[PDB]
Amino acid sequence: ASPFRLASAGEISEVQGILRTAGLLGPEKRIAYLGVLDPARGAGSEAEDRRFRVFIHDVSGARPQEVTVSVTNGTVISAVELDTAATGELPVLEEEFEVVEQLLATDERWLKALAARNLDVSKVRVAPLSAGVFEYAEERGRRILRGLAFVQDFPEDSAWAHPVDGLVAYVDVVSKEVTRVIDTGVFPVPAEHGNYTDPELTGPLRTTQKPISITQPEGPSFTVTGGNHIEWEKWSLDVGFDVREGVVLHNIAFRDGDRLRPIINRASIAEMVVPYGDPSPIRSWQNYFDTGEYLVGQYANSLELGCDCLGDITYLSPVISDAFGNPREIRNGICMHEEDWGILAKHSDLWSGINYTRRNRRMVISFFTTIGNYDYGFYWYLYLDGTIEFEAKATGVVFTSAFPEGGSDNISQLAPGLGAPFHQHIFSARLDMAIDGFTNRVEEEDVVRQTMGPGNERGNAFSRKRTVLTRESEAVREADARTGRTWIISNPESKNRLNEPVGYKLHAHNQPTLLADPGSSIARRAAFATKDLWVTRYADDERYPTGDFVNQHSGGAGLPSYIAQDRDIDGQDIVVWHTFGLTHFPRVEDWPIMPVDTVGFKLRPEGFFDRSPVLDVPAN
Ligand SMILES: [Cu+2]
Repeated sequence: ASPFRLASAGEISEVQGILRTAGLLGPEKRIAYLGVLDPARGAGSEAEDRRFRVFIHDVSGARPQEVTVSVTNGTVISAVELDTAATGELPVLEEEFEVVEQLLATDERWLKALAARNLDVSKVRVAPLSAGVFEYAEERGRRILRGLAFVQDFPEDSAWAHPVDGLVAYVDVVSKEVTRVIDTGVFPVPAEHGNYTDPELTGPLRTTQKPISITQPEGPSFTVTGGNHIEWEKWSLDVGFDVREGVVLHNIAFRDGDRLRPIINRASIAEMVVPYGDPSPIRSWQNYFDTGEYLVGQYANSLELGCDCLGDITYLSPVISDAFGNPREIRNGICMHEEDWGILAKHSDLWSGINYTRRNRRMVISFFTTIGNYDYGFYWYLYLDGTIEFEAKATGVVFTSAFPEGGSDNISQLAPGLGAPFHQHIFSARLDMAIDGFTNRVEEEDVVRQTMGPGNERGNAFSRKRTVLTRESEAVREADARTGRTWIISNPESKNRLNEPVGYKLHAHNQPTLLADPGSSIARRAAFATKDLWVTRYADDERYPTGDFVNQHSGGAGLPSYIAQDRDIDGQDIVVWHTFGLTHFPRVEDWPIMPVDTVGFKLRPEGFFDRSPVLDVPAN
């Protein structure tokens, strides 16, 4: 009954029939993106209208379309042709991935390059990578992938241990032709294997680990109704799933006594960029927008009980569309469970004789995606005390290269002759705020040091200041860890019992933002990654910080273009965009498979409640 329910297999079949009956989904058509649209802004929005947005690719070379359909009417609402040279190519299709290796295997330049290295072509895997926008005019308007080669000594061999440096090819995957093959010289192919299930590398497994059993003999404390609506320890929200963004959180709210108080209207990771910092021509074009170009949702893993998710697990199995409009189920794609989180609050009072201890808990919503060599886990946490946290967990196999004789300033060595180029993993969280409702404002809070003098005679005082961001043109902010900079999102029209505006404080990790030169191609396509915090006035069509079509787009779209409208944000329907990321200088311990590293952010209440909201937690 809820308009935020997950898309069903039946709705996706219906979309397929509608597009077919309308003549839009012929044999040469492919769905490159399909997802449900959010309900438009309407406090009394009654008539449900499940609409879906579709990107339709044409394998014949015809122009692609963006289409919106109403499954709640059986009709097509809109259909537009796209000029991809102007506004960007569609996201990469899964079936295009393998074409790169097969096209290259019959190309004379490629085989000549392999023969000079004594490589057997049937043993050479090609990683199909997004192309970006650089100095090649012939690529404009065409759908291009680039390919780097790795040797697989046998079918179960880890190819990442054997990169073929000095070689790269570009491929047009619509016309199926190899545009270029570049060979800058031969490097030895690193010989050691990186097979982390081979007993000769692992040695005998440990026998010292005894089991940890986590059970809930009365089942979990949260309830799921309507497929995806969660209630847990005064929290209320809907778990959505989009093939591009992955897990999305809707209608995050908290039951403060009698009333349900909104906090966040929609929360998602709206983009993710991985820029590489190796200046070699073989790799200096390498940047993937895993969300915008590949769609992290469609590579979600099925999560195995006891290995990926431990405890009393409730699963969601979201449904997406394949390239032809048939429903595909991701079995066990989302884990939800609650977990113990240590002491919540504690005090032993000498004067009163009362000893008081309460334990904390968090609700966990997670999924895991695999893109080529990388694996990323996405974790949302909700705590008893009203804190919201996001955590990214990065693992997988590092992207490799040769390690040059004589060292490198932009690559680290993992093994004899084997290198790993420096790179970043940078995320953009889109937080459509609704602190006690939709009239919100953002203030920047800095610590203020005070000078010893009159009024401060002992030189101990210190303070803080808050600056209201009133217009979009002044709402592009950077971190300042040294002055304890945070940002407060408040509602100036909703006051707590002390007559203060209610609010939430955003705590950033203050990791470095995009390191590339501001004149570079990647600084233009990933402009959002150059600043820690952006605030925009809400609009229906401003969904992604890089725009709708990231693949091979020239740059500037998204946030810098939104901000230029200079709209009023002082007490309005606003959206916060937080950039945060990992700067990865790979280490020996990352090889042959890398332990998890983490980055994230959190929001804590700042005078939102009238007192601690966990006074009613029992002792247990
Ligand atoms: Cu990394």
